[PDB]
Amino acid sequence: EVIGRIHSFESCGTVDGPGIRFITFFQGCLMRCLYCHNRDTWDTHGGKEVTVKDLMKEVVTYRHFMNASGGGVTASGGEAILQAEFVRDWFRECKKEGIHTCLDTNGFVRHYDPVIDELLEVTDLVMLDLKQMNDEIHKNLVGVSNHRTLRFAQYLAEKNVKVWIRYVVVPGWSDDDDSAHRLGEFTRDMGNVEKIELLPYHELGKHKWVAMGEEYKLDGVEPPRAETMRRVKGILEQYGHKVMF
Ligand SMILES: C[S@@+](CC[C@H](N)C(=O)[O-])C[C@H]1O[C@@H](n2cnc3c(N)ncnc32)[C@H](O)[C@@H]1O
Ligand code: SF4
Ligand SMILES: [Cl-]
Ligand SMILES: [K+]
Ligand SMILES: [K+]
Repeated sequence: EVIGRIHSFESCGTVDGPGIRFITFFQGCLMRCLYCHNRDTWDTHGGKEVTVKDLMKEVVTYRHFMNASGGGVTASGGEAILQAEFVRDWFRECKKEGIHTCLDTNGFVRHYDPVIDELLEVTDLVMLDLKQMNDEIHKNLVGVSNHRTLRFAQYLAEKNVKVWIRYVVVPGWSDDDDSAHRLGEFTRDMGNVEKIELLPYHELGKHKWVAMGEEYKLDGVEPPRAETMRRVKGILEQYGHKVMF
């Protein structure tokens, strides 16, 4: 049995529609986003050990609120794809229960072993972050190059996996016109992308950096103005996808 390492899990209403999402926050991430609102999910050796059986006992207590009309499970974190074998196993069991599955990922896939395709076969929706198309900025914002994530986005397109692209809009970092055009260009031909969703930067989770004795590097940065969200949305819309925030 594969052992999973989790930060926590929670049931919460879906953003829209009926039903609930049971979200497991996986422990461990290898990106370093300056904005991360879950800074305590980074350590790969932390969290709580769980089995798929353990986690399904929690999931099924919400069965009546997860249906085709809305609701399901989400693998988030942290970075769930670092535990691809466990998430594959979990989603396989969710499918046996008829539950919709969603992978919330940074796409930082460094090895293409068989487990990736197996996980995707039992994933109904991938919410992929594309954090910055400009790799010079991406390296300063996230600590790593965007190359692997971009290749994974192309892989998902090749496999026709249903995808929502998520773009966190941070003043001074990801609110500029050029970066928005680059994102529009890159995703234009990906017919598997149902929508691009802009997430406005928020300062929530600062306290988690302070607990760890680490400075929060976006002190003083405010959320983007509505005008900025509308401008980025308009730029992206020129490339043909549905765009929302
Ligand atoms: C905590 S991440 C976990 C999943 C995966 N590691 C990722 O980054 O996509 C879930 C979502 O929250 C976003 N997010 C993280 N910190 C944020 C912040 N300060 N403001 C707005 N969105 C943020 C991420 O970019 C991502 O879309
Ligand atoms: S990739 Fe996701 S969990 Fe990891 S540091 Fe960035 S926002 Fe946080
Ligand atoms: Cl990672
Ligand atoms: K934060
Ligand atoms: K994501």
